[PDB]
Amino acid sequence: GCSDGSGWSSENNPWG
Amino acid sequence: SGRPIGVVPFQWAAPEDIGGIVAADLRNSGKFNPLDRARLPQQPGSAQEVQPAAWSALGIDAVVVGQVTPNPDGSYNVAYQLVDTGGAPGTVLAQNSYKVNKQWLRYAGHTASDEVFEKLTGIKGAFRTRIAYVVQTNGGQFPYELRVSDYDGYNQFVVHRSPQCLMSPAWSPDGSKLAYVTFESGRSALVIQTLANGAVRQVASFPRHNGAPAFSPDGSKLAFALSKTGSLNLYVMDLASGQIRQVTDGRSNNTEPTWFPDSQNLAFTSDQAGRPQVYKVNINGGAPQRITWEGSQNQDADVSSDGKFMVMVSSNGGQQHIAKQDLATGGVQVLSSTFLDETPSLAPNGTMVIYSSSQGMGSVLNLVSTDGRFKARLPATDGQVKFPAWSPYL
Ligand SMILES: [Ca+2]
Repeated sequence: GCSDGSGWSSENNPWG
Repeated sequence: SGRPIGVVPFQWAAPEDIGGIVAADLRNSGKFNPLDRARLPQQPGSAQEVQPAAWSALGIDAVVVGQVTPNPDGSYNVAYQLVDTGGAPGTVLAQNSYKVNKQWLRYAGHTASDEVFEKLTGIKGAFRTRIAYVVQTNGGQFPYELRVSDYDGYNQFVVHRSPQCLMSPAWSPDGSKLAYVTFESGRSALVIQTLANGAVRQVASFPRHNGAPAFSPDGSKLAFALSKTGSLNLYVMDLASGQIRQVTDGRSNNTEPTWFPDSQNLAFTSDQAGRPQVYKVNINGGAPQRITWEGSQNQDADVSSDGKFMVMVSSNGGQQHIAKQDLATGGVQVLSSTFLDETPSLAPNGTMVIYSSSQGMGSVLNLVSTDGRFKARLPATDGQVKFPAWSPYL
């Protein structure tokens, strides 16, 4: 899934 | 609570309930409590018909009345008068009249609200502003839409559809462009789309993550996050030259930049201290300072346009909610009480916050006044809605 890799931000796997 | 005010149905079925839009706008601000329509002492259609004593008996010192009339060419004239029922009874404090086509009727209402609001509070109105957001629909081919609507959820339109994930839109200060994250190339890229014609400028597609854009208030720069180095760090592009500087350099993850009013400092989220917290850094002299010390976690901030406060997602003892922090005191007030509260964005006058929650199982955005007094769900979309971003003044 699209993700910033942060483990915590709003762009961390936002769409499951 | 909020200031009681009378908002009367406008004199005309009428094509739109203008008085109802005005009441809803004023209530959404937190600053007003328009009298329940069923409890109005009268329905004057004009300033002359207002009986001040009957409104002052109920603790109301101002009343909005108006008129909607049809023009022979099918347009409408919308007029409002704001009548004093306090110290200068029967006096007209403000008024206006203007001609609109049927599709600009909500806009006619929002104008009235903006002017009544500013007259009575001295704060510029934000009822004609817009929000941007991303909807994941149940359509197969282009499930992701970047959309725009009025701040209250009406008059939605599509800015871009994509077969792949979109994230994190951000408005230019002039309101003409949206920056955003797209995965349409098969990996992340940052782009700026001009709303009027749909033209797309490619901003960045470095290895790994390109995300979380924000335009400086002065219009000269775009801040964002890259993970090409191994972890997320902040960068800024001079929009005129296309030149990019690195702002944070460290092994930690640093993302979600938001601008201070001076167009030289960012707040941002960092995991440098363990759990996420908000930091401030100069885009030139680089050395981040931690600014959130309440709770156990704080993240995803939006600084107000006057620099006096920010909103963010704050955790204290298990509960994550939208909170507001005074930037010159450290004082924190919790605003929202819904579940899975995320991604807040402030109206341009600092009086309302739009954010995402579990209301409608993802399908609803929510509003909260920054005084904490008023809360509502926006009209449901046909999908999961995320990443709202409140426009500048338009
Ligand atoms: Ca944000």
